[PDB]
Amino acid sequence: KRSRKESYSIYVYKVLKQVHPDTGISSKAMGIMNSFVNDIFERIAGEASRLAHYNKRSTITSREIQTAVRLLLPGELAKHAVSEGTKAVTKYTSS
Amino acid sequence: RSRKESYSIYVYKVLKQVHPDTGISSKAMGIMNSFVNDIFERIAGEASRLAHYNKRSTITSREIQTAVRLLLPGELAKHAVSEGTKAVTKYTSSK
Amino acid sequence: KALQKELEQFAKLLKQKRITLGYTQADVGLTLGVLFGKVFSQTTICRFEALQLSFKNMCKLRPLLQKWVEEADNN
Amino acid sequence: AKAKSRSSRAGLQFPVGRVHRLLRKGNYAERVGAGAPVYMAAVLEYLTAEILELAGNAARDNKKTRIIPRHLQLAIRNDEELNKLLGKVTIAQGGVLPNIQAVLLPK
Amino acid sequence: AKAKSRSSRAGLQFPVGRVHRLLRKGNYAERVGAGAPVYMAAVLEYLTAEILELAGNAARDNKKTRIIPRHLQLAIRNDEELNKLLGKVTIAQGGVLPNIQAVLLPK
Amino acid sequence: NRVRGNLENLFLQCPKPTLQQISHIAQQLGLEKDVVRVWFCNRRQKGKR
Amino acid sequence: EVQLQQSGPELVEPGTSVKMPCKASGYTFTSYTIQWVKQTPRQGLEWIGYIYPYNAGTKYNEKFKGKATLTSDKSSSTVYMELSSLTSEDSAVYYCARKSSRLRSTLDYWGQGTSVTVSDIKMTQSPSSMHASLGERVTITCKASQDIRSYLSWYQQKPWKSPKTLIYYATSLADGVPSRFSGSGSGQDFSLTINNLESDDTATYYCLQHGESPYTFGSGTKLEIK
Amino acid sequence: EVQLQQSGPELVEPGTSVKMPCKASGYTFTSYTIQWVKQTPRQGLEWIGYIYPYNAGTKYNEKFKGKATLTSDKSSSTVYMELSSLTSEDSAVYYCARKSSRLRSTLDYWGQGTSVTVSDIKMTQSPSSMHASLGERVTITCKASQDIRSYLSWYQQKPWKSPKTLIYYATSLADGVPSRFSGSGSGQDFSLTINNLESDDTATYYCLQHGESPYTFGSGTKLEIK
Amino acid sequence: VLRDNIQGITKPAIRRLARRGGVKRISGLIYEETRGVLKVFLENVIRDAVTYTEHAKRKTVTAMDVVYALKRQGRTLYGFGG
Amino acid sequence: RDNIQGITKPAIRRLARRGGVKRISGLIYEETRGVLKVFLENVIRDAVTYTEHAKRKTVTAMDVVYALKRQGRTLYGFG
Amino acid sequence: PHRYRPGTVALREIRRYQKSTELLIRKLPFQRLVREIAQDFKTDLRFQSSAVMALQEACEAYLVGLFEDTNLCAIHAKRVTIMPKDIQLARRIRGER
Amino acid sequence: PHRYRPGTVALREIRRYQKSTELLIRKLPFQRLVREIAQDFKTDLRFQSSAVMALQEACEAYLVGLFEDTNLCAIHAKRVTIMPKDIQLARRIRGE
DNA sequence: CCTCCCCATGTGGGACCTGGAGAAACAGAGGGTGGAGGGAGCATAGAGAGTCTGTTCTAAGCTGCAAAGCAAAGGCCTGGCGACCTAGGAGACCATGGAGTTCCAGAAAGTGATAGTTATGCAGAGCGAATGGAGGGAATCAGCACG
DNA sequence: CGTGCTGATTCCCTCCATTCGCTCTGCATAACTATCACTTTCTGGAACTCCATGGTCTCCTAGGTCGCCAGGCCTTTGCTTTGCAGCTTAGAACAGACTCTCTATGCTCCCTCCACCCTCTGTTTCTCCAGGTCCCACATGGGGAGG
Repeated sequence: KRSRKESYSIYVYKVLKQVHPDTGISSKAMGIMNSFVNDIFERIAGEASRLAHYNKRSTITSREIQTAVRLLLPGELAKHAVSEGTKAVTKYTSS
Repeated sequence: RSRKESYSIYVYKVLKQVHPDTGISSKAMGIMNSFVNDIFERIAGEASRLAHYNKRSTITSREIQTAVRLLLPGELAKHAVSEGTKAVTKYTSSK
Repeated sequence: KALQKELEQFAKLLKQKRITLGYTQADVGLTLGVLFGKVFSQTTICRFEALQLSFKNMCKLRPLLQKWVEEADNN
Repeated sequence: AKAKSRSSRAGLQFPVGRVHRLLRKGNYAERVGAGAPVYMAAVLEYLTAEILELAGNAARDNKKTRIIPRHLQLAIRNDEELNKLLGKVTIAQGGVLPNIQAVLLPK
Repeated sequence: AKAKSRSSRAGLQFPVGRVHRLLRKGNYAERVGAGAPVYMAAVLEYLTAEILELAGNAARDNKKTRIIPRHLQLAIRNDEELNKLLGKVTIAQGGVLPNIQAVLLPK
Repeated sequence: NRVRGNLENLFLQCPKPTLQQISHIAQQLGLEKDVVRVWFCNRRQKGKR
Repeated sequence: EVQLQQSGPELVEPGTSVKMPCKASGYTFTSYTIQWVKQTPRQGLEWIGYIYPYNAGTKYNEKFKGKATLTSDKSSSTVYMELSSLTSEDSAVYYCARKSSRLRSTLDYWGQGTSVTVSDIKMTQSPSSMHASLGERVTITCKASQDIRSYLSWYQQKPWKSPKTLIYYATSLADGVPSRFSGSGSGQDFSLTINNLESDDTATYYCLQHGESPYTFGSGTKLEIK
Repeated sequence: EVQLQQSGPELVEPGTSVKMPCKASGYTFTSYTIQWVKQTPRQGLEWIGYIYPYNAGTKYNEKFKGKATLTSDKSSSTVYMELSSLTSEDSAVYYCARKSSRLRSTLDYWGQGTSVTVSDIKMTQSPSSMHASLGERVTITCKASQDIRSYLSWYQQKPWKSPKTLIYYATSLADGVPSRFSGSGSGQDFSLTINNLESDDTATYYCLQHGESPYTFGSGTKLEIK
Repeated sequence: VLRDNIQGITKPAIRRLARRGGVKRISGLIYEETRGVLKVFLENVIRDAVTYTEHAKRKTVTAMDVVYALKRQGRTLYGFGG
Repeated sequence: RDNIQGITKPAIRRLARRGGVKRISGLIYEETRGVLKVFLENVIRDAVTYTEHAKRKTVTAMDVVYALKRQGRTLYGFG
Repeated sequence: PHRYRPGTVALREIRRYQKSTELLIRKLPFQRLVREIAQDFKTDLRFQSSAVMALQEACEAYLVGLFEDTNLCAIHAKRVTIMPKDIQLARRIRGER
Repeated sequence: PHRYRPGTVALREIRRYQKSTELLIRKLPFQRLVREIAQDFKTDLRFQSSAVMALQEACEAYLVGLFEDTNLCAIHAKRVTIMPKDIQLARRIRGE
């Protein structure tokens, strides 16, 4: 009757089977991946929250997430992450 | 113009309470305002994380006491905990 | 050293009496202007009780509240 | 009424709905616009894809077909950017990069 | 009933109401438990009083009536706990501690 | 050998005797039901290869 | 902003070794790999190797191991290439190219090309050469041998000039490239589309994969205007 | 946990110099000042000075300036005290006490003290010596000559023992002290109250101010029960 | 009641930790210094973890409290939750 | 635009004298200029990012303070 | 018999322990040390196995990284033997002191 | 004439510049450096005076702290002269 | 030439990893509603960039030389290499008790809305802090003299 | 070859005069306080299940000790080379002032988008057992050596 824990171990495996079809993963490496996704989520979300608070805004938009990615991630990493976020938002607001 | 608030009168009241001959400059008042805002942000962020870890949706004086025990070093934390407990006891005992 | 303690203490008794009778800060300033003909704004009423302004200025206007406090005791 | 979850509408595998819920419940802002979880899920999915592909390559040049945390540490520490992002981060069971200073070698 | 404030109820100088408003609108939690701003204001007032007392003592030993940021830097850096609290903090126009290493002196 | 013949009688007649036949046959041969189940599982595995 | 300085043409007698520098300026030198390719009239562009200055990590082509060695000098921000035992088929234009450590990124910026004169995924490009008018649409096909997950790049090269990056990640535009050029395709089938041409589109176009360990360039399509 | 180890007694010839160790354990040594108090039966307790091991910061009393020298050694966590030119009035017990750099903090933990034998603001305590029953109320006054911002502490000392800290900041109880003791007052008027008596409370009670640069102890009250 | 357990961090263990750190030669006074440094780091992390445990009204120190303590001291640890 | 030579030799000498340095080698100054350039680029890039997020064309002291902060180099006295 | 020169075994130990991933301190003495240290903060505490495990990976990673910084300090002083002054200098520059 | 031996005026300069709090770089070259560095990120952008002042205070504090660590490295290498290798070692241990 | 013991090997069976067949339960997504956060114009004070002039003030360049760093050499001393013993760690198997989780009740309490009232931010005079200039007196340091 | 008493440079301390930053003074205003309704949220209480001590056995491998010796640290000493101290010239910064003009902030309209809520659905998470496969020890065969 104990409650259920939730993680990213299902989606991380899907991304792994996209980028490497014949490659498994251990449970410890999945724990590292879950901790990584959680850490980057808290970093970007806190950064974007600070960006919205500095500008006296009450909402987090994709512009705040883009600026937080630009501030947090180093150069080419931030460039490709901005590319991916822009492409996903463009694809989402078309259906 | 636009009425920006600070801690200058509060820090000046504290200064005239602990040193009733000693003035302060504008630059030192800016340092004191930055110090109060920085420590406020640190304690409030630690208390927010403490409330989020234990599945709590409120920040009470227990979260603030634990945060003060976390950020501040030893005797500093002990005297700050004594001051906070004394103030909360005086506030509860007097409406 | 010696001056501040007297003023800081006196601010406590007058506010305690002020709260009991149910007046306001504006009302006290209204009475002071009626009595001595030297009106005082509500801002100066609070600045006295929280000690905002000069210890010299505490000395100057202190007896007026001293007169008001004793007179408010009678009426 | 139907199908089409927000991840599939954005062409993603990371959950847009769960990221929106975590942004709402994470006490970051009063409101959350509905482009922020899409951007956020895309950035997380890109970072996961980059680290997982580099770790898969590190496992492939190890005659192995399973990623252990050693492969993740080898992927992260061999990159300038990645190391910079995760520079203050300890990976459990990852070890260190194999390097010896040149003055320690005998000659 | 004359509207007395919460700082005078707690016997403080720092504002309980403004700290409550900043805690409410600062996106920290869903609720604020109304004894938390009293504790916060007391801790901020204690830290301000300690720093200001040490800075006033430094200004008195420097034979100055007014406190400049040099006195705040000399107060902070000469205390181990205060320097531990503000290790990654730069004070503007504060200078550094007078410290010459012992080898550099003559003889 | 006699028990071996009694067990090997059911190669092509009952590929999966299951628990109902296993418990019935085990009492006849004076052996545990787990032994009979393991033997039939090994026989199925050998037939698979 | 980003420059990849190189040396002049080196006339070299067979038997000795030759050095080529790739003095780099305008960016953080340690964060980007420097890759070396060579170009001949006989077989076109082919990738020789690369050197990562963050850990000085080399990776060479299988046919260039031993023939070419790569070193880096972090203080002078330079990358040095040694070619030893120059045979007769070594007169070539040698290019160094910046490329980020990210897998999506490609050889975005190139060096001028040192002319040295001596005294696997197969790339299939269907059009070897084509002619076009001043306003029509051109399509160039780059069907590959194995599967590459969108890790294809399109380059434009003027005669006696360094190649210019047009398309990275098989669809994305490079920096400064106008929207006339459009990459498309994925998996094994890729294509480059020129929408309306100018007088500056008379050039040779190449497609390069970097999904596998040996990077292979295209056969090259010559585009001549009017 | 926290202890301050001190050496044995010294029988010193006059005109020489004597070293005093204050080996410390149980706490972070650099974060707390070490104070030195001299105790004679004729002048009572006298504060000499303190050393801060964080910056090796010294501060001495004016009557002990030059006569006393404080040093610190962070490797062995030891505090050394030097007395030179021993006058015949040096036969006294020397205690070293821990005190944090916080202004509210006091001399909380004391050493055992070394007995050396040669071969401002004034605290007024109104009862010199008083008699109390097993369940009476004890009130001790510590009227100050000047103003202090509640920076007064109350100490209890048994015969031939180190003083024990009862009250710090004039109202707050020390660690381990029961709630029978209660400090009160501020400014220039202070008081210590013993609620109900035990046989343990036969001791001498002192009050120390540390609101100004020379720290001054009180005269002390002798309290004996039945 | 345990006492004197910093000596259980033996000299070969410190030598192995130096070999993983790339150290060729090790002086004899390195081991006591390493024991002191490891002790100080352990009391800092354990003190923060025990504070996180006592806030949760628990008598059991969990791995998540250790992870929050490490994150608090700027030494974020992956692979043990969070 | 050059202007890294405006951080002159006696300015670096004064900054080293404040740091307690008694003797300075001749190759210190170019290394210090490169270090200062790297640090200034890292702070100014984040400050310009904070400025561009606010739709502003002016870098304020608040943007510099936020940029500094994000690098763990909190500066007091500018708001 | 046959003997190896000093520094030859010490280099193969560097090459061996830098390619391995597991813990270098024994589990039970570290667990006893953790319980001894934690008993000074709260009595009758009870850790999980994963808490002690996480503490061990954190402490070993910190000690290994400090040993690389110590080795750099030793090589800067034209030495190959690390000394306590190198540990003190590395902790001083890192901000740990 | 009169001439101080080397290291005397250096120690006097150490005492003088550790006693004071004023900035050690001239304001105009630092302003020009800040503007040219910001030119690579923005083509035409303005600067508050306080922004350049905060940048100068932060840069001078960073350089003074790095010179402190550099002097510690030089003393650990049994020298009194700081070299670029000391700066590189200090920035390597700091993580820069 | 006969006989007994040992090694290679086939194979039956127990244990480990995986995948399917469910399994179900939290929650994501659509659609209607409304209200408020923030775009988009529209004006405008103000401040930052630009230029100009003037006056010092510091930096750049060069010279002399001392003292710091560096490299070669020898002593020694200590840390690594190797071997023998042995004891404590590691792994597993239990027993348990006390700890952390869960559900129910509801009393406390935190939020929202409205009124008001007050104390706080902002603009502006009076003034005492201190900063620089002139002067004096002492701390410190570094080159010829007498012994 | 060892201090030693003039001489020079710098640093500290005193006495005027702003003067410019501070303290103080007055007014509007918005925000903080009171009071009432109402919806959470924690605080005991009881059940429970589960997991972390805590001890036992073995064995066997890593730790402690001892010998020994080679090379690495330490010290010395001479040599060079390289910053530091000081002086002179000029060019660059700092300060004060005025333009402008372009920017940032404020006010309004209003509108679109995002929060709230219900419903239904596809998605996510947690085990559980049948099946396949791997290792492992046991029974059997055949070869080599002894009598």
